[PDB]
Amino acid sequence: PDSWDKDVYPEPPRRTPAPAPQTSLPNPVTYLTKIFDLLVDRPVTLAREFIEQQHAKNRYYYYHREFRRVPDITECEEKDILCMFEAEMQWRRDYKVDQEIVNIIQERLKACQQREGESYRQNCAKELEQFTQVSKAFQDRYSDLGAHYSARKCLAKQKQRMLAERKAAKEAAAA
Amino acid sequence: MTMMSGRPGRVPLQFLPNEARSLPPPKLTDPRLVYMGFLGYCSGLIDNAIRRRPVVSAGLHRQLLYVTSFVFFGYYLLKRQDYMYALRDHDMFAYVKSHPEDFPEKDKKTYGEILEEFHPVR
Ligand SMILES: CCCCCCCCCCCCCCCCC[C@@H](O)O[C@H](CO[C@H](O)CCCCCCCCCCCCCCC)COP(=O)(O)OCC[N+](C)(C)C
Repeated sequence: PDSWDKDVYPEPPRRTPAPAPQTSLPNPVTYLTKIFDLLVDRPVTLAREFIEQQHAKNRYYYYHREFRRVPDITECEEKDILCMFEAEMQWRRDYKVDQEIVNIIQERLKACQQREGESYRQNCAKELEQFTQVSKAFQDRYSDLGAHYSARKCLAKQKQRMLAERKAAKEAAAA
Repeated sequence: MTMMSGRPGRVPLQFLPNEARSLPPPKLTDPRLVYMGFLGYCSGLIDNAIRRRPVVSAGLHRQLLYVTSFVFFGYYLLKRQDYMYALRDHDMFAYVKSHPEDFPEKDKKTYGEILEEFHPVR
């Protein structure tokens, strides 16, 4: 359905085999499906279409909110409380967005596992690989901040990691 | 030690120097003045209670005098307090101005250049 973007929530093209009966016995599932369509689905679609005609008579919109980009904690001076406040709010919003990115990737992984059946270990390699990278980046970014996290502590963690990387790169160059 | 007891040019028992007239007077609806009036009203209620009179309606002239006296004293008390804090601020700013080598203006680094230790929570 046009509700969601198919590029961010993909699925295979849904190959469905045609019915190829071999026996002459009646199929009870077909009779029950016809009964369900005639007794259940049709009144549901009628009620839904009535609801949609009532909705179309009144149309209004709600807008996704756009937020400007503000300077981050790195550009703030030591005791400039207002820039620190704006940088921290922007950092918190980015943290929430990253959580939801990981959520989207996890939903892809779960849907792949359910869809592929007994061949999930092989047919979900791409989803597992995407989740591994996203999980590694999220863990590098926010792991171990603890309660009372902030943009300053995240910056200190990143600086410590870059110092470790620089020392490790200097160690390798001496060989 | 007395910080301002002997400030130069201070009149011994004045309670309100002339320079204090340069400050905005407290508004008559000042929440501190309203609390002084509330204190006067409570004093009047307790006066009725101790004397064994109907607490809320015994003497309205006496209760009114309690409220009025508390508000009247509180107004001048607030004026003196505000003036004294203004004097403290004036002296502190003047002294910082006159001793630049004791309050040196420091160029401030940004958080991108400061190295804070990170302590993981785990
Ligand atoms: C429990 C609360 C305390 C109650 C106190 C009694 C209430 C009644 C107020 C007393 C009336 C007399 C004061 C005002 C009359 C004239 C004052 C003037 O003549 O004297 C001046 C002095 O003014 C007084 O000091 C101000 C009196 C104000 C007292 C209230 C302050 C209470 C502290 C805050 C608690 C909240 C109280 C609120 C009341 C409901 C001179 O100043 P100075 O000669 O140079 O200082 C002498 C002492 N030195 C030199 C050592 C510093």
